[PDB]
Amino acid sequence: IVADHVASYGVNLYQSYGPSGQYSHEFDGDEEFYVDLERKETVWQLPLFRRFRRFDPQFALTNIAVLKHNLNCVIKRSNSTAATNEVPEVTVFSKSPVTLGQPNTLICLVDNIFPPVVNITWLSNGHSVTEGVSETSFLSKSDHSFFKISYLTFLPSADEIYDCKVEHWGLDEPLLKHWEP
Amino acid sequence: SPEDFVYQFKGMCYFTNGTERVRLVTRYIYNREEYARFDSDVGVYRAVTPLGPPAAEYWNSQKEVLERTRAELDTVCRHNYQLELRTTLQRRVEPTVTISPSRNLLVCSVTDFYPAQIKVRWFRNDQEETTGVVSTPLIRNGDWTFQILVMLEMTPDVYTCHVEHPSLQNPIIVEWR
Amino acid sequence: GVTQTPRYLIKTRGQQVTLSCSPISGHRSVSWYQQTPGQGLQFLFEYFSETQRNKGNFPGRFSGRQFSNSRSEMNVSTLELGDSALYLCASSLRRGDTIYFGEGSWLTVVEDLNKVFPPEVAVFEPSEAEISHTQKATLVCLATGFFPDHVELSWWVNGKEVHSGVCTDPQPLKEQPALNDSRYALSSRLRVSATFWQNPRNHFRCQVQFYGLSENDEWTQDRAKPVTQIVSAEAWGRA
Amino acid sequence: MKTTQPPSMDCAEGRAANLPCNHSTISGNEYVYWYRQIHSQGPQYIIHGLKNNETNEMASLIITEDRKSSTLILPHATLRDTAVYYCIVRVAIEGSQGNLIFGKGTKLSVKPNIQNPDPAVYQLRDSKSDKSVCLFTDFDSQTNVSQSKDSDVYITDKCVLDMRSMDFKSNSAVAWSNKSDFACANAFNNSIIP
Amino acid sequence: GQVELGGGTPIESC
Ligand SMILES: *[C@@H]1O[C@H](CO)[C@@H](O)[C@H](O)[C@H]1NC(C)=O
Repeated sequence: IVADHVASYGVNLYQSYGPSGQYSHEFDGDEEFYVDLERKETVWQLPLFRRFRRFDPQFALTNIAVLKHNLNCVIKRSNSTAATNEVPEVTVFSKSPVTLGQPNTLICLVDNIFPPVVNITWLSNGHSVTEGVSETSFLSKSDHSFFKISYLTFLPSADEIYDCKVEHWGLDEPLLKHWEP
Repeated sequence: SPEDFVYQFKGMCYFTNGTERVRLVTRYIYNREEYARFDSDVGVYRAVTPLGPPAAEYWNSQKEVLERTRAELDTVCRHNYQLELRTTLQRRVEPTVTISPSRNLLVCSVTDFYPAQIKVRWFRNDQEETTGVVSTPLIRNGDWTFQILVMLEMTPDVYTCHVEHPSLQNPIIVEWR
Repeated sequence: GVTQTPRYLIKTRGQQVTLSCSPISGHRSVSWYQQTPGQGLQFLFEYFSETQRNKGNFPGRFSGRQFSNSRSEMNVSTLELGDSALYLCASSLRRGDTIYFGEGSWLTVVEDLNKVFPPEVAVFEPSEAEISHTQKATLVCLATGFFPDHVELSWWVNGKEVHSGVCTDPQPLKEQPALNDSRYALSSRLRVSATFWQNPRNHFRCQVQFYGLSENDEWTQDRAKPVTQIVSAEAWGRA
Repeated sequence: MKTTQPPSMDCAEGRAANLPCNHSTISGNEYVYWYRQIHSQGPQYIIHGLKNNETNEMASLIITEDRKSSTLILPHATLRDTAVYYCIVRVAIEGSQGNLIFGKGTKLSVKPNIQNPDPAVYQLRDSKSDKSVCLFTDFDSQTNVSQSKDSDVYITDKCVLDMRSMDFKSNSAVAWSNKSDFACANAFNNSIIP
Repeated sequence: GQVELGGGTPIESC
């Protein structure tokens, strides 16, 4: 398929593990919003979207409930064919050229994720970091796999060591990807 | 590893030349196997794998389900695109261009720009550098900004990095020296 | 079609009421509406996959549930006099498709059970002036002094219910328009040919089905308990 | 609501009823729905559409090119088509996404065609026992039967019965009172032959 | 506030 702009007005995801679900809209590969299925709230990912765009989270909850039904049927129809664990590839880089003292952001891209059950954390000098760690939703791909991006806002210093730990069922061990300056 | 059963429903819209060519494709995916899809160019549900004959034949029989999915070309694809014209298609983030010696290799770090259309050229002394210039594919930061790094093998002269972008009527010209 | 039970209910202030609804076979989305003469037809809540979706602006007293068979059950707690209404249930194949309504459940909240009265039915024979001037004979039925408005009037001629030439008032008339729980009055007309009325073998009976109290209600009054009953008035033809 | 309708609308039997409806604030993701309710029964689904013109076995829907107004066309109006017609826009609004919020609607009165209107007021005697009612019948469908001034006097509204055995239709109203001074001549005295 | 909609999903046979 060829097009100038591709829009995913309905990236509906539901998996038996959890069970967890996800509803989100994407345009040109960027997540417009996701719907927090637990709080029934639409979370737009740009300030311009929050002031001009609106979406009812009840439409998302209804589709996911249909996905829960549809999943139970294709499980029975496919003789309970479980998913295949893929090997995710991890890339770490900065958003802007790092300047000491100027706050930047580290970007941990975890690509080729399937099933959408990944556990991504940051480490500073070997210590787990639980501050400034943001995370995107599972962003769809054309081959029906997913990729997730984790962020880490930091302050550049001389003795800084940052690694992105990624834990997935397709990996034999937790994958540590060090960030080379 | 625990077993997992994944289900995906992708309601995808395709646009070309503004609103002249609009296409709707709703994909139904078990794990990573798309078994049924509805193509607005076709107009009816069709099974992609032998896992969706029961679904495609049944959804095509429900008259209102088929007609509403057909009407989603106007209620979803065409309607939401008008809101994109007010917001997404007007987003213009100017790129930040920085030249810095690598740690000889000069890099031209073009970061935080939108949309994806960009052009970067290296110039050694008003003569364009073809060989020795190594670029990266466009990088999606995930926060509606893109990034690209164009390196140049050099040996010292005023090296110049030119950048073009829709947000810029004037191309950004940065000299290293 | 959508089915709703019960069809008529009489409750007092403070009680609770459960309203059942079986949706159309295959439908999984159910919506509840309340129809009053005052505020019109108002939306309550909608249910799909055993969970509530869109919700109206009603207090927490108005709750509901949805079962696995897509059946729904609406509940109202601490009944007020303003809660008396027709509660309609609608179903759709899925949330977002065309909703199809049932017949509804008529709820009447009364101050006390003593305000429930059965109807008195009267049949008025046609006038000779109408018989001689138009060769037609109009019979008028009169059901008076009943409360609430849970009544079904029907005409029966020679044992069979008739519908040709029958006209019943679409809305009853309050005998005391100032009182809140005023008793009602209802009129109906059956017009037949003058010869059919002049046949002494033709039997004309006006039947009014009244829905009132059940056995779950106590009656401490001296008058007869106004239970669900059929009050009839009959008249024979005459030449 | 987003819809505005004429509160009442009359129509002659056999003619075509064109029920208008305005909805200039409709959006591209919202459908137009039409429902009707006969008496105090359940609302009956008529038709629905988006921008094209729809037609089912019941009626036809005509939506303007700019989608700012519509019309429900009932071609063959029967006396069974006398009902309240609700033009509803199924909105795409937060908190009410996909809800059908009913408005005041349009009261469509299908006036029957009385061929030979010979109006008269008759007095009927009770079949058992001192009781009697007055019957105003066989009047044209363009006449109004007003309520009573005396609260001790009760006057019903117009009622159209259909004698299918002769294809004969006739309007009728009833009046009664306990005050034995109730002459049927001065019963419907608020109804003057125009 | 007016909201945009996504693609509607149908219920399988089961
Ligand atoms: C996420 O962490 C939990 C425990 O903290 C672990 O059981 C699970 O396997 C992790 N997810 C992975 C490895 O994908």
